[PDB]
Amino acid sequence: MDGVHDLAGVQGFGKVPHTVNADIGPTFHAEWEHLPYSLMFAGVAELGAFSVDEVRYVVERMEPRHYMMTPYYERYVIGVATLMVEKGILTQDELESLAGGPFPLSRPSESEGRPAPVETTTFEVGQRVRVRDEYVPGHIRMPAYCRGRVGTISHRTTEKWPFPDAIGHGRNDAGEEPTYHVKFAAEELFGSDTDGGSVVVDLFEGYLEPA
Amino acid sequence: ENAAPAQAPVSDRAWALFRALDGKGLVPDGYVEGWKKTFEEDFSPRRGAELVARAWTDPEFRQLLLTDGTAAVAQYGYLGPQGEYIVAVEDTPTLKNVIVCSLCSCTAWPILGLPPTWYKSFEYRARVVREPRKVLSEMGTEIASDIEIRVYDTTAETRYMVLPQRPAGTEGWSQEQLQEIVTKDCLIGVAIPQVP
Ligand SMILES: [Fe+3]
Ligand SMILES: [Mg+2]
Ligand SMILES: [Mg+2]
Ligand SMILES: [Mg+2]
Ligand SMILES: [Mg+2]
Ligand SMILES: [Mg+2]
Repeated sequence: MDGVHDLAGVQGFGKVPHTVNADIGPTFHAEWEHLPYSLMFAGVAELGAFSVDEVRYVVERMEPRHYMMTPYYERYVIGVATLMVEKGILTQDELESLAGGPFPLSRPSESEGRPAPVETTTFEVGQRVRVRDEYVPGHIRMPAYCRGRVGTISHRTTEKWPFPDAIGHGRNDAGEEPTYHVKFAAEELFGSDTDGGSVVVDLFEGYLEPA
Repeated sequence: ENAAPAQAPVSDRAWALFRALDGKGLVPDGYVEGWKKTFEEDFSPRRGAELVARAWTDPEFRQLLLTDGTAAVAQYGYLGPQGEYIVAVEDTPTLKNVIVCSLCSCTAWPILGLPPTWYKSFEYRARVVREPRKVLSEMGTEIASDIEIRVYDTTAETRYMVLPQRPAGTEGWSQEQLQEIVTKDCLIGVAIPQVP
């Protein structure tokens, strides 16, 4: 999904709000902040109601202006609540009643997702690959800066996982694929407009093709 | 035009979500409290520091950590949620590694701790992939001109830690002494370990 969450390479932001080794304060800065992650795990591990991939996607589905003005932990409160409503576990009415006011949620999905690709290639360390020039409206773990770009395999994972574009929509056809650490030269991604050396993206097999 | 939607206070919304689920018997007794304890007390960059100090003093472990990070971390019992498949990335005299999750906040939780606010910031997520040298400089870390910066974007299930270079002046230090100078920021890759 080409949403505002796909921030890598966006220009116009100021300084990162940190200097190295500065005190970051406690893990949680407010008494509610442990709830989004804990309740995500309740949903994933205890209820089996959704996957972590579905949590990523529901956060991507926040209305764009809403996403841009919402603090990190709050986005996950909104996302987990949205999933609970979408899965029929909770109602928005009861959330708003208990909250004592408005509890707007992420927007409905505009894609049913896609299955794990039937045809993929097992790649080896050192091989040149291109990221498939594909546009996916639902969940995908390919940041746009690498779409259509060429890099070299530095690692093939020894484990396999469900394809995000499927499991992020709760589909039954996510299968399993390994991922690949693909190293791109900075100039392959940003031309002359970068001060870096290389960028390594961890890409599912189904996002790749031989170069 | 472009205005925020009306919203109840975030604390009220977060506790409403808890109460709605808890009131339906969907949250086991002590569940969120247990996770809070895990997040605050168990998941810690002190664990990553211990791994780095071991790698620095034990060539055999260093090799294991860099070839099978998962197995190396498992020896210490530090695998966990958001840290089940680990890759350690080695800094060298010509290479500096830095980690980000541009799409959200993906972090090797059990060994680095939960990500800090700055790591999850739009500024870091947008900028470090494209201008890591400037970002690190602004943060207080000057990377010498003869060093390639490599940014790892945590886009799938691999969870990363940086193995920084061991600084001069630490020769013969104990593992405890070495652990002390490997900070959270060193493990993320934005800082270089400092000797007093
Ligand atoms: Fe993330
Ligand atoms: Mg975009
Ligand atoms: Mg606000
Ligand atoms: Mg699992
Ligand atoms: Mg030495
Ligand atoms: Mg001594």
